[PDB]
Amino acid sequence: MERIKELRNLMSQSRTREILTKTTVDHMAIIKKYTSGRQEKNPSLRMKWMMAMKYPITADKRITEMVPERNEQGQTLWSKMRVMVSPLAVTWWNRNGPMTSTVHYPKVYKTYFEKVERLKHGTFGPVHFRNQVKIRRRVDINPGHADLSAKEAQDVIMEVVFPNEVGARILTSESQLTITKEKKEELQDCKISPLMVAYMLERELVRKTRFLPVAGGTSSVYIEVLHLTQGTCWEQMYTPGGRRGFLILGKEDRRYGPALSINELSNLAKGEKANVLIGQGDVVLVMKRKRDSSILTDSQTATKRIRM
Amino acid sequence: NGKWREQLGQKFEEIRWLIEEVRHRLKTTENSFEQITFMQALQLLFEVEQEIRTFSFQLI
Amino acid sequence: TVSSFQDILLRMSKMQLGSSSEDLNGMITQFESLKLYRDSLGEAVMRMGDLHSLQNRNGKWREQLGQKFEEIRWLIEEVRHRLKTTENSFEQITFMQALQLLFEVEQEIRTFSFQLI
Amino acid sequence: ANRGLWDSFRQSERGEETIEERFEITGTMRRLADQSLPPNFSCLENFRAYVDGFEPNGYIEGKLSQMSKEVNAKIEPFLKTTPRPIRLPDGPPCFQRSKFLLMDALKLSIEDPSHEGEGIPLYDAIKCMRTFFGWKEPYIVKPHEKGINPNYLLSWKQVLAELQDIENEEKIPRTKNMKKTSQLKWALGENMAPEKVDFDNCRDVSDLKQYDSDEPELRSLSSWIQNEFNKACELTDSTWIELDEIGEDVAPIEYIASMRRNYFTAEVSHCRATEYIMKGVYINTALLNASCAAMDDFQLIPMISKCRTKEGRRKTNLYGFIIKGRSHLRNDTDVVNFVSMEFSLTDPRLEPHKWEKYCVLEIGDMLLRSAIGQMSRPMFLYVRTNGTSKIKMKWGMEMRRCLLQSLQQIESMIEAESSVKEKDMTKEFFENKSETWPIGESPKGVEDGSIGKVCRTLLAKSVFNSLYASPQLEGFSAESRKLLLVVQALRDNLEPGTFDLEGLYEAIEECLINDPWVLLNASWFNSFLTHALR
Amino acid sequence: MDVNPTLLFLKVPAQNAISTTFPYTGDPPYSHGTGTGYTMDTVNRTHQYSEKGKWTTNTETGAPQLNPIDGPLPEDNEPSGYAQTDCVLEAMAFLEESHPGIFENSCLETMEVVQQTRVDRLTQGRQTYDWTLNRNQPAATALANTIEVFRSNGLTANESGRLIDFLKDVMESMDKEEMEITTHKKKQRVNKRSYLIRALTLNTATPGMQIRGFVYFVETLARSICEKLEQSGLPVGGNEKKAKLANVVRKMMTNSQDTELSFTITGDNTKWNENQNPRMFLAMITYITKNQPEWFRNVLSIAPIMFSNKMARLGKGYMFESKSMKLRTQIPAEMLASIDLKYFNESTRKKIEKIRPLLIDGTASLSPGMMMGMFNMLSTVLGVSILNLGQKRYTKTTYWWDGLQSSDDFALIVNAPNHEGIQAGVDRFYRTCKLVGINMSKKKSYINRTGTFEFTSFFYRYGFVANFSMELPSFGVSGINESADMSIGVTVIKNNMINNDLGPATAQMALQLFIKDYRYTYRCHRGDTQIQTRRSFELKKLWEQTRSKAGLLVSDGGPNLYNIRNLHIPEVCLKWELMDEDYQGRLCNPLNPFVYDAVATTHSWIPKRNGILEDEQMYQKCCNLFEKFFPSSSYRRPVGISSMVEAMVSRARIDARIDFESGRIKKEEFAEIMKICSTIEELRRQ
Repeated sequence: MERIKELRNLMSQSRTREILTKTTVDHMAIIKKYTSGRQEKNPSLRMKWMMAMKYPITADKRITEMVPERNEQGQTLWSKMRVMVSPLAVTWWNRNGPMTSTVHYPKVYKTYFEKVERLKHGTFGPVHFRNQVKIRRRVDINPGHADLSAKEAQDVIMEVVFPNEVGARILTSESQLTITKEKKEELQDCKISPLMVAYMLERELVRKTRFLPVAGGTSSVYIEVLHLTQGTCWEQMYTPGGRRGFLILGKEDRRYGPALSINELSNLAKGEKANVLIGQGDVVLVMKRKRDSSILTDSQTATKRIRM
Repeated sequence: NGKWREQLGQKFEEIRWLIEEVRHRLKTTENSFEQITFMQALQLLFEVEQEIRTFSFQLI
Repeated sequence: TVSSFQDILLRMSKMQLGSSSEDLNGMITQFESLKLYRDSLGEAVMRMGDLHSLQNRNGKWREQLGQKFEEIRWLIEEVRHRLKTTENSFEQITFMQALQLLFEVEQEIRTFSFQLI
Repeated sequence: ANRGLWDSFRQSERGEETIEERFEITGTMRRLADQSLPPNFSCLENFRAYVDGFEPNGYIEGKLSQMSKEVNAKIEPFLKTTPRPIRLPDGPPCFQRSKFLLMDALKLSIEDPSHEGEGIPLYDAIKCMRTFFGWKEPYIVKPHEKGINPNYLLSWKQVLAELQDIENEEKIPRTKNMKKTSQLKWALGENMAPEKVDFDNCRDVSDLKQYDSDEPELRSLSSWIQNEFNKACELTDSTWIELDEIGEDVAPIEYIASMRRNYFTAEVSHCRATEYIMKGVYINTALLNASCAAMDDFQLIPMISKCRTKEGRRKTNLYGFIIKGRSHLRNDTDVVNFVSMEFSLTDPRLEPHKWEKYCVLEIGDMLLRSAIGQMSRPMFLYVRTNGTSKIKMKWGMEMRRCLLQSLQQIESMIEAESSVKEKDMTKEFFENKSETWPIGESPKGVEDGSIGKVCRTLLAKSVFNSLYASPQLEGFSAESRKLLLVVQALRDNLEPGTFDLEGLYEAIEECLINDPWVLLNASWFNSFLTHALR
Repeated sequence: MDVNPTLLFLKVPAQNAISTTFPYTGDPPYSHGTGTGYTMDTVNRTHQYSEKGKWTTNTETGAPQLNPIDGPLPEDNEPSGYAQTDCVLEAMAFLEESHPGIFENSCLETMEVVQQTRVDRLTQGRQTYDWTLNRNQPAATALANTIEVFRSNGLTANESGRLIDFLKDVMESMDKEEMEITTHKKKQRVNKRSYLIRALTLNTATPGMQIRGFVYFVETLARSICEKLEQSGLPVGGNEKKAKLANVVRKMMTNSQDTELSFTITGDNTKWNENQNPRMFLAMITYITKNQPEWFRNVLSIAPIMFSNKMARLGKGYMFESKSMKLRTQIPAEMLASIDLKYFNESTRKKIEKIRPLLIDGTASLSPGMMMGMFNMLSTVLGVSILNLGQKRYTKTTYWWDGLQSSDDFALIVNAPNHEGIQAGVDRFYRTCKLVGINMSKKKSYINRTGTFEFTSFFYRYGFVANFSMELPSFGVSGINESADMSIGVTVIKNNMINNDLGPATAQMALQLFIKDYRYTYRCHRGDTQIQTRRSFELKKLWEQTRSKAGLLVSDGGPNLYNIRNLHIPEVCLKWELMDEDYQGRLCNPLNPFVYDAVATTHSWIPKRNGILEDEQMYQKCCNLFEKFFPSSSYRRPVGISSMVEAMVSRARIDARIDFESGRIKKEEFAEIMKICSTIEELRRQ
């Protein structure tokens, strides 16, 4: 309601109108970077000045019926002119407030939770003072996941986090990676944040390497403790310790009814064809498969048609 | 009582490292003074390691 | 065993200051650190811990809490009744002071009992 | 399209063929490129054709064979009798130009306020003031020789009166705004503002000069900066600094770092340079806050510092007063004027040349409890007019980095020495008491000191470098670094040599105009040179 | 006792305590750039160094130009910008011969970079001079203004989202007879020559907007060439430079049949910027791109052509005052070419009399030289060629030299059987460098026996390569919230330790200072403290009710557990196992009204924030409106075929229909949504 009304009056002004009309989706990221280039007016001093005044934080309406206006001492926690609140409200919430189960946290931040387990189950040796030479090679800071490349990691992330906004590939193949099943089953009712979950999943699932001047261990577990192991003239020894087949026929037809969403293709029929919205705006006509259409040796059998 | 448990592990590491390097140094020497000193070194550290292990077992 | 310590240190010092090596100084320092560690352990030998005070009277000591609770409210009810019945001014003041004292002591003992367990 | 190859592929079909790319000059760019060539060419295509068919036969040797022999780089040896002392300028003596005086300051202690006391600095200053009896009729003892001294007298009297007249108010204020008086207006320079008009109307006026493009004056070196540096390296009876805690250590390297930093902190905790750093930080922060808060008022800003006593009682000290003018700062270069008044016990009639921009008043007598009985000494007030910047307030708020720099220098020396003798040298440096370092001088010769003394010397040097910034310091540091490297190379029996030893020198003197700090550094370098090769 | 630290060098070697010579820790609070005075002196000096050139009058701009190429050979030791094309070409040919296959791989690697770069590449950098407002503006605003102006005149070719199309459109724009400037509604007309002049002016030096794209490709090619050479230390930084320093000494000290003498020299180059000439840059580019497609050659050759004919702006002007009427005024440099010289003093009068011939519309003409910065990695290759020329095969004599050379600093090592051979080698190296156009500073260079030298604040003793090239961290608050500053600080400390040579003792005190500053800034002291603030009551109430006091965060009364060994772990994960269950439930509640390796937490809040284009935030409105329909745009780049409005309408219709079907909202607003969507599509029909 609000978004469509805000879009309506944006069409009244022409200067924005050809911007909307002449810009394809693929060029959106080109537009997004025309914002600004000058903001750093001594941020530390600004923060110090803002922390001196009362009500420096912004919050939503509902905090009015979850936190009292005054505490036992007699100090105001929020004021009416989003509403303005003070850090005393945050401390009060940390002291008195509703409690919820935190069972999903270890399953999302597990890549951080493995580091402490590695560290506190460790032992140290002696330190040696000498001179040494450090060489360079490719080092893996994120090990990633085996049996998974960079192409399908993004596919898994999109399938798990944004099931309704996938299109073309992942929608026409006839398969299902195993890890997707467990990832969907475990996060059945996780309500932390889509973006945070996506970022953590990419961090713990996608591998990436860099260049470092390391003169010690090469494995990934020896990289995050590089600041503790090496030095200018000293060396410390340490051990870690421890979705069916679909094909598109064309664009939307006006004789086949309104288009439907990805999650509403489950019902379908035994061969009906219908319009569907896929990707970031595409609308195509699809209809399921009466055969296999696989990638087996048949593709090579075309060699029988040549070189007789 | 908890700090001794974590210095003891480092003590064992130092013991084994210095034992192995002293043995390696002994392997390639050609002077009698060196050999006598290294004999006494190996014997002394064997005794010390035994005593440290006994105290480690006693402490727990 | 000690004479072995000084003999080894002296022989290695004579060996070293005539000709120097990285590992040579390394063993000198590691030896010296071990030397002080053994000396400190020996200083800790003749003291140990005080297990004699760790095994004091505690067997029957734990079970008297219920015994005290047995007469706590008994005596508090007796004091309440006798304060209600009495007529003098001396007795009334004495019983009121006793009641306040007993409330304080009962809280105190319950607080320490909860904290210790 | 996801990987970034769809645009070029789509813009590559010209009917029924495939073309990789297209790019032509075809116009004004061609004409511009035409005269961007060596003088013996006219067209770009001819130059490209000539470049494409190039083979090197003998060009470099042939060109070299016909060059005159006066183009050369001859090496002259650097011997032990080669270097000469640096020449210092001559003229009238220099004067102090620091924001707050350092060696000649006292404090009016509040004597251990309550542990729950946290109030406005104005009330702390008032409570510090009420503890002194002995005010008298002030009078001038040293004229400023440029200005009006009765204005200074009236300013001091007005400060006293407006501090005393607080009680005539039904509500107690938080800050004090001074009444705009004629003497205060003259002191703050609010009537000496030039007027700006277009050049068209004033084209025919006379007596017009470009700007203050005058050659700087030349001044010599005096003997008070050395005294200040000597006093800045001493120990006091207070703490002046308290750092917070960190987690417990496990690794041996953590133990080594902990013992290093513990020794360093213990050695330089009670130094005077820490007091200077705290004073500067407090004063600059308070002045910046006052300037940013009030823009059209003459606010009174006290000078306040805090410390801990030996037995463990918190103490607050008051140094003087600062009166600020009008502050409308749009950029970081605009200047705001102010006047500063400070207390002292030092008689100005011993070194009149040191105080040239100050006005000195006698204001009272002080009772000293030293030894038995009570003896009285005069009390003086120093008044000066100044105005710094907006950037330099930020520069003065960061002086805790000098301790970090000194620790870095000490640790760098320790690591450099430990790299050769391949073991740990943190023990032979601090707890050893038979080791001495030459950091002194006397008519007898070169003296020696301990590790704490050199640490305090480095801290004082960093503080004084912070307090006396100038480009001359940068230039002198660079040239002296080069000369010191050459001298050290000479001392190592490596047969050094130079190509032009003079130009380095004339650079050294041309970076030696006025700053007393740079003159003291040059004298130190000369004194090092006279001993390094003898 | 009179104390001075310099005598401390009588006991400690200079390289061990050289860190006591640097006086400053950050940027000093003064400026030495100077205004119009310094630019005039720079122009006069760079024109005086090339007096014996050839003079020409431009046929497209009408500006005098000086050509010093192939001039008379120098006769003295003064700097001289008289270079020879044959020497440069021969040096490049010998460099190619020494390393076969070094110029084709770089071109092949650069070709794919050219064909894939997008227009956003110009949106980041430093400030840029704007030819439309005659001021300095951020890159994004200048780019937006340039696109708007170019669109307003019928030049619309950058909509393809390719940098090469933008360059093509810029070239097309430079060939028009009239330009229009609309300011919000003044309408100004610019002729051909004025626009050409304003398209070749350099700042006082950030470049313009029509030249950055051409410089970028040349810089990438130069970097690709430099990455394949061992004598260039510019791209690398850190331990790599230390290894590079070690390898040259190891190579030159092979001590095989030890009857040789080795001497090292540390040198600097004087007047580096105002002695280079873009014509030799063009020759080098032409030679490098042999046997290559012609369009690549044109793209790589455009930039030096523009650099060869450029204008330098003077500045703001002068300020005058009167001592009688208390009057002040400001005079600009636009009318400086006709003002009487009686006002100025002697030096300014001489400067004006010297500069008057080269003045057009307030900008001076400066052909022979490079203004400031830029083209560093190409001058690096030019210098490396001379070093490569020191092999035994090319000297054809007994002595031989080798070394390493940065953009301006250089270190060299010469081997000869005696002193005369060393002197001859040094003289030949000096003459060869002078023959190309490089002058060595005699008064700031020195030579000594091999074993100690210096290279860009890298001091090398017998085995120690300690460096002092960069400054200490800031250990201050970043200023986002109370949950990100801690992570930023610990990451900064760890990164400084890993890359630079920050010591362990220094890091602990830096952490102490950072924690003190954080506690002061965010008013979060420990519960068992007598400091009184507005936040003390709540902190003490929380502290009293907690049984495990080691699990509370520093943001609320908790203690600090950070040390060296745990600088790479988030605080929440560090203290997870030591806090109570109710505190955990309250802190990690995903239903808070308030909401670099950070956890969400309830401490991550947001503070209150306080011409050409009619509105400067027109792209941002559309961008922020997009994700309300497609929420995945904030995570990855969207892919599609249609416009934005089609997706808007389709998503809105689908969502409204599903909402009506599910019964969440009644039928009253469903028809309203359908009507507003119909109105939107009718408006789009126009």
